[PDB]
Amino acid sequence: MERKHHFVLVHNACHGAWIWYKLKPLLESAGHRVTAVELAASGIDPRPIQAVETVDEYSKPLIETLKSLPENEEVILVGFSFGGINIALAADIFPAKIKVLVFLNAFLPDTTHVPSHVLDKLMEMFGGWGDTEFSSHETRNGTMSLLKMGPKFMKARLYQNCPIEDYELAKMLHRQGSFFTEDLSKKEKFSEEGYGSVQRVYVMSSEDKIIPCDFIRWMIDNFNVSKVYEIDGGDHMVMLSKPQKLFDSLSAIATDYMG
Amino acid sequence: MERKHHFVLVHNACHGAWIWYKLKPLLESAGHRVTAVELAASGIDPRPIQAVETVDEYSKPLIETLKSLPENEEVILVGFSFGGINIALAADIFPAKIKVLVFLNAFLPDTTHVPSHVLDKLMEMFGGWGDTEFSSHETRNGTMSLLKMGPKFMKARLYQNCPIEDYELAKMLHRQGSFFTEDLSKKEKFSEEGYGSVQRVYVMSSEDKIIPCDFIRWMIDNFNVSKVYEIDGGDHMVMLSKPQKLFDSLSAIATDYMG
Ligand SMILES: O=Cc1ccccc1
Ligand SMILES: O=Cc1ccccc1
Ligand SMILES: [Cl-]
Ligand SMILES: [Cl-]
Repeated sequence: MERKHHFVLVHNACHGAWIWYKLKPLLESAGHRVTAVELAASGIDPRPIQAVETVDEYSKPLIETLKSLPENEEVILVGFSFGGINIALAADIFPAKIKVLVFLNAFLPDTTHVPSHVLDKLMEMFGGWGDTEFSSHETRNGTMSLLKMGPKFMKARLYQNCPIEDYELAKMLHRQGSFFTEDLSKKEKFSEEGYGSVQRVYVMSSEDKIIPCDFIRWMIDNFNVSKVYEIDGGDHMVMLSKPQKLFDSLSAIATDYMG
Repeated sequence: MERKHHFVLVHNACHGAWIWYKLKPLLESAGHRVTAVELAASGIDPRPIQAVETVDEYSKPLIETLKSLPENEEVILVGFSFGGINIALAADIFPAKIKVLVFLNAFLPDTTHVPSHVLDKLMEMFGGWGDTEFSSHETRNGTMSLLKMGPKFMKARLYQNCPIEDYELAKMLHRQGSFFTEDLSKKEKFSEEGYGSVQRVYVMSSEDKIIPCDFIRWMIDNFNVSKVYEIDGGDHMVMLSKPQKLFDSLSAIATDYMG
């Protein structure tokens, strides 16, 4: 049989490691290892997002996961939505630990503009926040912008193709979060020698109603990838609406980086 | 159309509102209203269990839920496992807001012994805790016995008939909890005028490896219920392994307490 891989899965803002509950057993049934990280102030972490003030603090559990890998192990690192930013931060630290970066319906930052660039572009473009609640919290180093999705927003823009149970589950577990836009604006550019040296691919859902198909080409035009995979019928929450097709895409990717 | 009901669902220790993610849409599709309470330090509740030092504090979000209901509304109150204790505490405060208590694979306390009596009785003969981690936390209320389920124990004794996806979900969401057995053993006995006045039924799973049949019969013999319903093939986590059959049970209870 084929050599199997270790997939490290990184969830999106306002969510947690739970989002991967359908995909993880699919990958593990095929022989692969899976670590679903839980970011700071996310999921069941009993720390509020207000206490996490920086994207580096947010991302620490991911950093710790990579640091703990044995010597010479490499992983397929999958970042979902805001998780794109977390995986890029990690790739700037431990590029040699990452076989390939999988940007799943994700923000794909570049190594030219300030790290908030793609997030600022999406906020300018996006008009469907609906009943999302936006708020601020003042820290000793400035304003931190926060968000809590509304349930109408969730249903229309993230989960519209998911089973109703998955939506009910998300209603019971989503949390106030942040895209750390101010912090990321002040941070040093991602580097060519770290993040830009790592192999990367894009996996997009054909019915993503938060990260539109054109915005994805714009990002990939600003910063190219080796390959784009498309999941037919996926909503944004594609590991919930089309977990078997996502498994297919990640199995194709693993075959492409035969490790 | 038969008139519908408002179900209030109360989860077990070390879990949270999320466990009802399958049952809740089934009930709502049939026309009912459902409120899935998140107890203190449970699920995404921002407190650790160390900050929740008494069972009254633990139960506060259920008490608040009942307190907030409009005048003369009555609910079907469903307590799962340690949630039998919470719903009894609630019934002793707002008996007139409860149409019927539903003890689902639950501790059924009485009005003769201390409120810890049925827990103490199970704990003495419980069988293996496996890889469950026990710890203590000293407080101004005395010493709290904490536990955190281990994953082998969950698989073997709670989730054995559940889809692998639900088991993985639970691994990503379960938390350190407590059964508050010290606090319960010093609380005043549940009252005959409050708790004892409220209609009750018991719903049991046939394959619950935590709360076995003979123990349930002993509890009911100490404290009678109006009717018993059995879910054939259910594990302890019956909302996850047989949610349709749990729906059918609750639906039958709702027809029995019509009007
Ligand atoms: O995809 C993640 C996300 C989170 C909060 C709001 C919008 C999108
Ligand atoms: O039913 C809930 C429960 C939780 C921890 C251990 C045993 C049972
Ligand atoms: Cl996100
Ligand atoms: Cl319990």
